[PDB]
Amino acid sequence: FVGDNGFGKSTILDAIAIVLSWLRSNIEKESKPGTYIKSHEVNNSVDVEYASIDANIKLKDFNTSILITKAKEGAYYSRNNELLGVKKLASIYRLVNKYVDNASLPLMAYYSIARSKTVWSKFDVYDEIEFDRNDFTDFFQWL
Amino acid sequence: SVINTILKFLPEFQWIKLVYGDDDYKIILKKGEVELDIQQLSQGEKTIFTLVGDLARRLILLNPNLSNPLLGYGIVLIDEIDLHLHPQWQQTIIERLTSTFPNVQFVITTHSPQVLSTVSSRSVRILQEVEVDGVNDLIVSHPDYQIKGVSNQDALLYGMRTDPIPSTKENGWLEEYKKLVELNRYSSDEALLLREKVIKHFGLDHPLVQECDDLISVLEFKNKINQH
Amino acid sequence: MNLETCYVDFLELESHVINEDYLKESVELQKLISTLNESKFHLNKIGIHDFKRIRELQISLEDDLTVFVGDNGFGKSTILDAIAIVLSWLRSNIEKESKPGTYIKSHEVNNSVDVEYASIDANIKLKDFNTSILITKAKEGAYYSRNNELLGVKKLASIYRLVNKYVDNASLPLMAYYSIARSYIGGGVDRTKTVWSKFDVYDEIEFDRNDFTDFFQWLVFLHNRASQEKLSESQTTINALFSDIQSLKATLTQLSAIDSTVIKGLELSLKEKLNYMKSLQSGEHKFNNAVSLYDSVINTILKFLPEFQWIKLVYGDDDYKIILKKGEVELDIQQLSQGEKTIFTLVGDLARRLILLNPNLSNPLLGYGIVLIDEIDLHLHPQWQQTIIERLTSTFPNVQFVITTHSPQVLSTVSSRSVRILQEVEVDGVNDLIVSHPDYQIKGVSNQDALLYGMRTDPIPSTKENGWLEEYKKLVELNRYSSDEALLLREKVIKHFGLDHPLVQECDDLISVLEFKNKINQHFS
Amino acid sequence: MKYLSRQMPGPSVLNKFDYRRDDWNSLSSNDKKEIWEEIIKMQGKLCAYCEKKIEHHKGKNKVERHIEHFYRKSYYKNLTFEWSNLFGSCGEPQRCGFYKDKQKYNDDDLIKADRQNPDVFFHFLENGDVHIREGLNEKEHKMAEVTLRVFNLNPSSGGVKAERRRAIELSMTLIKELVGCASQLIESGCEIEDVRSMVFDEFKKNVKDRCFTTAIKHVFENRMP
Ligand SMILES: Nc1ncnc2c1ncn2[C@@H]1O[C@H](COP(=O)(O)OP(=O)(O)OP(=O)(O)O)[C@@H](O)[C@H]1O
Ligand SMILES: [Zn+2]
Repeated sequence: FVGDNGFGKSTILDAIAIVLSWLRSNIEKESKPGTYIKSHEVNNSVDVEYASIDANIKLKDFNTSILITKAKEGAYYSRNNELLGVKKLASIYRLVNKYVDNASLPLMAYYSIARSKTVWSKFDVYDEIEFDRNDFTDFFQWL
Repeated sequence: SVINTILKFLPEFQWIKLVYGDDDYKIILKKGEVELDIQQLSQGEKTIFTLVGDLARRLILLNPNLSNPLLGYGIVLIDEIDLHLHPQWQQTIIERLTSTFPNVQFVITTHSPQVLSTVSSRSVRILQEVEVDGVNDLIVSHPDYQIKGVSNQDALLYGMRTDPIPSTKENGWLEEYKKLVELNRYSSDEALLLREKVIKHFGLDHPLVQECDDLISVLEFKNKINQH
Repeated sequence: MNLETCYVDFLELESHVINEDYLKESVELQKLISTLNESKFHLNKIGIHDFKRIRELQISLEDDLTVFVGDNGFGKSTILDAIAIVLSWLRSNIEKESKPGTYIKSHEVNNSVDVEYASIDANIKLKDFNTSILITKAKEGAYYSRNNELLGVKKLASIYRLVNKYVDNASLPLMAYYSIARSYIGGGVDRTKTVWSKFDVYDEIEFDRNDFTDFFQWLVFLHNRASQEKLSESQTTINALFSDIQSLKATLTQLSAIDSTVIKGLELSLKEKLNYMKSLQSGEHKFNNAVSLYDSVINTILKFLPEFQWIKLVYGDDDYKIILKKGEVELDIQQLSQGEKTIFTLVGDLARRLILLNPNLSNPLLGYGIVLIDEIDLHLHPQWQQTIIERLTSTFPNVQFVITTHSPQVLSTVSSRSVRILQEVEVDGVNDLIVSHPDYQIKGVSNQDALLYGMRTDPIPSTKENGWLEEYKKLVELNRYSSDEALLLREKVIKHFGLDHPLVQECDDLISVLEFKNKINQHFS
Repeated sequence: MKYLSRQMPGPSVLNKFDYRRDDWNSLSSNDKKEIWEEIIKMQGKLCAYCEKKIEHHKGKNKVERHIEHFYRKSYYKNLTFEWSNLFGSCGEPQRCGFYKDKQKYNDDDLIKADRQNPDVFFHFLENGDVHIREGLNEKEHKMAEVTLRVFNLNPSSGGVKAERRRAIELSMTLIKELVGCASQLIESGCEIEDVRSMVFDEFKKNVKDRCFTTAIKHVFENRMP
């Protein structure tokens, strides 16, 4: 993606991170809240009522779609988030890894900007999707 | 596995090891015939080192069954990849990233035109601002040419829609002198006065002056032929 | 009129006359102030010996702008750190006589076997007045000890203290340093001095986090003070303040009789009220309006952000909030991008420092000083890069800048006499640092030539397709282009680039002209 | 701009359309394809106004093109389906059609590529600027002053000027070599006329179907003795 300042380049990446957070939470445990949309992130126009995000994940031929929405002050909203599609995929991964060990899982990572059991013996933390660079001291000590 | 992954990412090094000296301990990297302390590396190399190290660490742990864990699946998002990087580093980061992990999907945003020249035109999106029916909204376009292998300024002009030549005040006399030359008015006193400023700022041997002199000679010969 | 001669003349005249009133109106004091005003402050030379990763180095600094270019492991920020050490001593002596500055700690010395000590040498030039300072530190257990030499710095700081002692509106030099951690500083996440003096700025040299909060408090206080000017309040307000001060004094007297913290707070409030009354008296004597300073700061910030209409302070929820109008939408500070936050904090801090350090100048943005900036091109798109230098050197023309860059676009807008290139050349098996200059003038040339000359790097990538194009070009120029191998290469080139690409068209033109040259020769043979 | 030689009319489905029916959006894709078949033939592969390449030799619908009417629809409604009012323009959102409709202007001071030769008014430069020729009367000077203003063909920097300069500088090698051979011929001693003829016809053969063909032609003829 190429553009100037104030053109929403970071908006797209934050939208995808929002979408992937719910899938990660469902993978860890069924019926777990993800990341909600902040109130200040809604458009400040006069006629806006709600903000919605839609996504599509294609796995070979299997397809799924997830929509997350939030309304600030509009009387009418787009019902609630449609999480039915992602729960089937989460249950598939839970089923495959429950019977047969040493399975495989998809990788999701997000190297953001400045801003600001369970293989924990190694000290690597998988809970946090976000990771920050220019932390060479910590990686040096880990090594 | 982690060390070999880092070595594969940067083939300029021979080996990396931790040495407990008589009093101290440090990590030593060997390239060519010279051994360098890990702390001697610049900021850009440190950033690359920790980025690749974290990616390898996650990939190894997530695929304990595969013989080569570097063939996993996933999606990685990187924002402002060209941060704290010399131009010589920016021209090879994409090829190495796309060759070390060949089964991962990448989403990248960038500001440097040097990175753009190494990316195929089928993976470029440009964000603009247009107004339709009185409402201003964003729009996404695509480059109209092939920008892989082209020079730096061609990539800047086509992939970013920006003027590659600055609009400095010193440039202002250059186009005026050129325009006077093209109108067969180079012998005018105004052109003679302006040439002093231009030749003083740039110099006799500058290539821009040389081409201007070549145009002067060509026009003079044409005028000589026409006069006869 | 040499500065030293007027300095010693005033020194010898001070001892004779004991009355301060005669001294305040003496002719010598007027001469000293007049010759001090046009004395431009600028550093001249610097040298480094066995400091950190640097073995030896000598650098000459321009008086208006200097740019450092080159990649290496020693780090160019070390050079800026050396300058930050030297200027610290100058600030300390101004605050108080013989106040210690910043020493060189033990571990910054080189770890090589054949080193004993580290030294830093600097020189400061003011018209025809030259001073030099050397700071050095030796390793532990060395046979000989080394000490710093602070004669010149102490002498220079004495002039400033002398002038500031008799005149309360003296102007002082500015020193600042913007490291790369300001990216976090300018985030402005959701985390009350009644009077402001020029000594507050001298607390620290490096830009820090608390500066943004001080900027907010200063802006709020300035707007509130300008509100009274807008209301055009008469002298009755001063009478009311005097009555309140008298009541506070009576309360303090009652407190003194038959609570140390309360007494201290009451004394501080009384001093602040007295300062406000003196400000009212200066208002009677007239001064620059707070409205003029308010719009001076607002217009200064708006000069670097052409996409914004206005910035205002809105009082809501028993608090203040900054509102910026972009296009037709009102926005908060926290909703801006990273680039605009960075520019907003940098320019706001510079404007606040310059305004506070020159209370007497009609236009306070014309003071002297030195500013060091690292990584000028952080979070800036190429359009802003080509204009940041011109705006920086046009808003503050009397300040000397030292900048390090990494982008050819920025480098294409600076003169070739202000560019120093650092290169590490291994001679006799030992790496040595050298400094060079660009071969040609680079101001106004395209960014490709600026990359080729100012940085000495190939502006064309080395991809596989480039090898195909180069090989095809060799065959074309070598005149045996008609071959099966060239046909195979050409099919690959057409497949990748396409037939309409300008690069392929250039090769076609080269083929056509070669074919025509023999035809025309045969026609008129 | 370049003079356009309109061929015999080919309105086809346009004739079937009725003024009273109107409904420009009611045209089907088949009619649009038929119109584009003739439009590409007459216009070449270049934009009418900015001469940026519009159709590339055959994955994506690159260089989006929109059909533009020379006159405004509101007040020349009688020419909504007129054959002579059809033109093809690029999709650039800052010039050409998308920029013509955003301003108020006099309709009697516009240059039409199918009526008058643009070469009389304009004169391009090597650096990429546009210079109005001297000696014209008041009305022609006003016409040339306004057409560039409305079409945004003369910006201060960047825009189409940068592209035109790059295109000019890429083709300068051929021009320099051709005049190099010309000089030789002349000096040596050969019928000027002949030389001329050739140096021209061949250049015209080698410059056909290229971006900004008039700017290159103007530069070449300026340096061609
Ligand atoms: N509540 C809001 N309503 C309308 N516009 C908003 C709102 N909050 C932010 N914006 C817009 O967001 C724009 C900046 O968005 P964003 O952070 O994606 O930009 P960017 O330059 O791509 O970012 P980065 O430097 O982080 O990559 C601003 O120009 C501003 O107009
Ligand atoms: Zn066009």
